[PDB]
Amino acid sequence: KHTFIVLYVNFEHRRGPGKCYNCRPAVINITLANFNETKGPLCVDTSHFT
Amino acid sequence: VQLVESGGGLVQPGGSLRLSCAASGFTFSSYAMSWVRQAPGKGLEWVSAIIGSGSNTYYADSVKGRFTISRDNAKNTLYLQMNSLRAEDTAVYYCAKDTTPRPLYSSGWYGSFDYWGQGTPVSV
Amino acid sequence: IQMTQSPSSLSASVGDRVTITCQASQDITTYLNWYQQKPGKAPKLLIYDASNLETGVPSRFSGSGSGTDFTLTISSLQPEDIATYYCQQYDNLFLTFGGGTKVEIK
Ligand SMILES: *[C@@H]1O[C@H](CO)[C@@H](O[C@@H]2O[C@H](CO)[C@@H](O[C@@H]3O[C@H](CO)[C@@H](O)[C@H](O)[C@@H]3O)[C@H](O)[C@H]2NC(C)=O)[C@H](O)[C@H]1NC(C)=O
Ligand SMILES: *[C@@H]1O[C@H](CO)[C@@H](O)[C@H](O)[C@H]1NC(C)=O
Repeated sequence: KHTFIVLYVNFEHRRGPGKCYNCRPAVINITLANFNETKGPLCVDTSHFT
Repeated sequence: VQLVESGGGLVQPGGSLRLSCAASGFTFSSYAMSWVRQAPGKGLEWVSAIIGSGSNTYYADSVKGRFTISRDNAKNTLYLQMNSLRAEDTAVYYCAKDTTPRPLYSSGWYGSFDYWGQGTPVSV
Repeated sequence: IQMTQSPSSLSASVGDRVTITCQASQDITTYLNWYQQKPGKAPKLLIYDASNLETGVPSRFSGSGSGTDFTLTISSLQPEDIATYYCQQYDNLFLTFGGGTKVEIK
């Protein structure tokens, strides 16, 4: 069986009066597909994974 | 950062061509690259694109299912497989480089091309 | 997604403060960039993210916009500025170019 451990990263600058670019990003998207903290860690159980 | 193309010519509609574009002066596998053509008297229309690792390929609707995009990271070369060329494909083609470097293990966005080649026209 | 550039053609003289706009027909937020196209030559990048001046371009260019409208301004026209301009979005992988525009001498 094959399990896909996909990690998504996305971020953007805070939209506002300042069009700064070299600044650190303010909003952060980090997801781990079917990961859901209330349920617990996502552990791979199939023989093959990527 | 020099880009040079080849494979221009005239073929009867319905044939096939092997377009090419070589790159040098930067880490070839770190940047996504795309093919774009300009029809005589018209603007720029996007043909196809590929990620630095070559894992993902993209095509426009009018270009969909008709051609295949490929790249070879070992030789710093780009290839466009022309197949079943219709009359509307008569234009000049350009290979461009995306400005954002991405890790080889990552599939990411593109769009802000910064460097272009010389160009290679074709006729059908 | 499709974009319209207006006007398609205009003529101006040296020192004129030329202003040009293109519409995105969709919320693009900030994913727009402008290009330089001297006919008979391949294009070159002018401004990315609709507001950043590329390191290889003189400071006489500026741009701004958000949402669906976007603008490009030239502080003062110089004799080499006579060339085709182009806006293109990257808010979707199926990126598209604008309708095109040409500046002319006067
Ligand atoms: C943070 O980024 C994540 C990236 O995963 C965003 O999740 C994505 O949100 C969009 C909009 O809800 C989802 O698009 C649609 O999802 C349905 C799901 O069945 C699908 O049928 C549609 O075709 C379309 O794809 C997207 O799939 C979803 N991705 C995942 C992996 O969950 C999230 O919205 C972002 N949040 C913020 C506040 O920026
Ligand atoms: C997933 O996490 C949410 C919180 O984001 C929680 O409310 C929900 O119950 C969890 N899903 C399941 C199916 O238990």
